[PDB]
Amino acid sequence: GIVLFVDFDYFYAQVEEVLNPSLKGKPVVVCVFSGRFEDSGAVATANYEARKFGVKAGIPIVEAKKILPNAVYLPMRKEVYQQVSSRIMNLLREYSEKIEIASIDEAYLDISDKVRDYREAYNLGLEIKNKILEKEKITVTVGISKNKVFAKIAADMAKPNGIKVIDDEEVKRLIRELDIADVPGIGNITAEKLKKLGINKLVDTLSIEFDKLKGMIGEAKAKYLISLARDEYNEPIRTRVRKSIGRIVTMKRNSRNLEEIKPYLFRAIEESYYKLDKRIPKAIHVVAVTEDLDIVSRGRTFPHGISKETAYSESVKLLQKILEEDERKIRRIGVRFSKFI
DNA sequence: GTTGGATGGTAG
DNA sequence: CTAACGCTACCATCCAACC
Ligand SMILES: Nc1nc2c(ncn2[C@H]2C[C@H](O)[C@@H](COP(=O)(O)OP(=O)(O)OP(=O)(O)O)O2)c(=O)[nH]1
Ligand SMILES: [Ca+2]
Ligand SMILES: [Ca+2]
Ligand SMILES: [Ca+2]
Repeated sequence: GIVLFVDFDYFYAQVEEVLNPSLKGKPVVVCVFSGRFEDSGAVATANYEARKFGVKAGIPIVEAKKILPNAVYLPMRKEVYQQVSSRIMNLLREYSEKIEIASIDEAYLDISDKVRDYREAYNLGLEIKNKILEKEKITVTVGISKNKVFAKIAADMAKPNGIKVIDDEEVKRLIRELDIADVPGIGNITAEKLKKLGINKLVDTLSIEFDKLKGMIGEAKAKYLISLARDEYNEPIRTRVRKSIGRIVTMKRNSRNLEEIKPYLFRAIEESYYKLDKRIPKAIHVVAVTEDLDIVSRGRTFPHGISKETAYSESVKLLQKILEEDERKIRRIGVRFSKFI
């Protein structure tokens, strides 16, 4: 069938531009301030103006402020971005009811029965692009191909404010030419390990004997690269169900003291149980980011769903568990709920 | 020798 | 305080329980 992929352009940043258009065309940086000191924290994202000077997601707000001291630094308003996202995802639903909301900013439509060929798909893509640009002022990039992965790849090639169709014949061309690093699911750690095996594109995966591919990346990514490269890979647009909900916050200073940390842990619990919204988790994990940025987690699965009261007292037992079992001072603390009924 | 649970890594 | 927030899917690993 034919998959159409939407990825909203510089999302949090753009939304801020829609809310304050006197920002458009000059560098905008959306940050998560951590409160540890003046301008501590990270950059959630940045518009392309900012992005031209290396201000991207994940870098400290202070590294960015040295590069672009005069840029606009805006604190992250996820509540707001989520509202816009929700509305756009709802727009998308009126184009195909076979939707998979993949993330806050991306979604896959299976348009197979709304269009006859890729050319009709492209026009639909333009229809969708305008409709969003008209109803939400957000530019997005559309990637259309035979399936999820490739449609995502097309979007990655056209962004920002782009549209790429990757026809059955174009698919084949990329397998041989696309950098494996650009394959969805292939990050730096996997890229590195694949380059260690002479694997640069997809192609060289069909070259390498399966046996030593899983013997570097595990069974899953191995199957994944191959089905992609053999032009099989069908994965259907399945309606997303949220499997875990969590919240994790940053402390004013690293601490090992149970009492200093609790208020942070509870803040997260409260936030999490709120985001849960009618969902009853049977599992809770307290997650701690150490001083050296290792992420550790202690958790517990219950025979039956967890009440907020249970969450509270178990989280503490779990934080105790982390504190006794891990030497390091904790920097960030939070909780995550899974296994909903 | 699967399925579930706890914990950690990877990636987007 | 001294730079590194936030989220969630899926997978890997280990091991204990177990049909
Ligand atoms: N707090 C935080 N938010 C992030 C981070 N990475 C991404 N996000 C949020 C902000 C982004 O606007 C949003 C969508 O992620 P994308 O990967 O699609 O990047 P973005 O849309 O900003 O650029 P776009 O034109 O596709 O490239 O997700 C991160 O490291 N931290
Ligand atoms: Ca995206
Ligand atoms: Ca995006
Ligand atoms: Ca990559």
